[PDB]
Amino acid sequence: VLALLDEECWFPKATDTSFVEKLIQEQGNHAKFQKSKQLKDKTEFCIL
Amino acid sequence: FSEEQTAEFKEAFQLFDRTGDGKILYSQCGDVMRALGQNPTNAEVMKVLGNPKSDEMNLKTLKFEQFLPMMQTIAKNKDQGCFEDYVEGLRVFDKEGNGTVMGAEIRHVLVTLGEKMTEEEVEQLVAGHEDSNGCINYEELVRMVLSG
Repeated sequence: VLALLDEECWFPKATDTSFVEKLIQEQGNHAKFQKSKQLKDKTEFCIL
Repeated sequence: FSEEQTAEFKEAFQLFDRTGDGKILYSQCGDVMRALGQNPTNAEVMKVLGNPKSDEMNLKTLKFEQFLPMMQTIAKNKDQGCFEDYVEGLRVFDKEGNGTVMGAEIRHVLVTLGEKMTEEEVEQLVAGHEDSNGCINYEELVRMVLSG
């Protein structure tokens, strides 16, 4: 989250949207991570 | 999709139910999807439904994380057309070459080709875009199909 967001903070192609898209992209399948309850539209992430 | 528009989709799902438990008929998939900013061909959907015939097309059930992935799995899309594609693809009833289109024939293609429209579907798309002789200015019929 933070590291993708440091990089994303220094970024023009990067939308709070693509922050969560980069989080799904990098993490996804991790046994402590979870996506939103379908709200990609609000762009949110549930985590253990 | 954002949670916002997906909430609107959650409703466009929720409305369309049968036994009352989060269950949408296969049939409804593309049509709900169509309203949700999409025009997925029956062939496109049939791929991501698994080739039912009319029987289990009418009988088989979706649920939300079958529907919403399907929506997405077409939505990020490949070929989907623009004005230039559709003026040629709607010069498609030019009879001589005329800048205006064939009245019966625009109805017939819609019955006769691939994704066979009913009479109902045919007439609705076409009606009143012809003139006295039944020539349709396609250059406009195009924009009508492409936005609305």
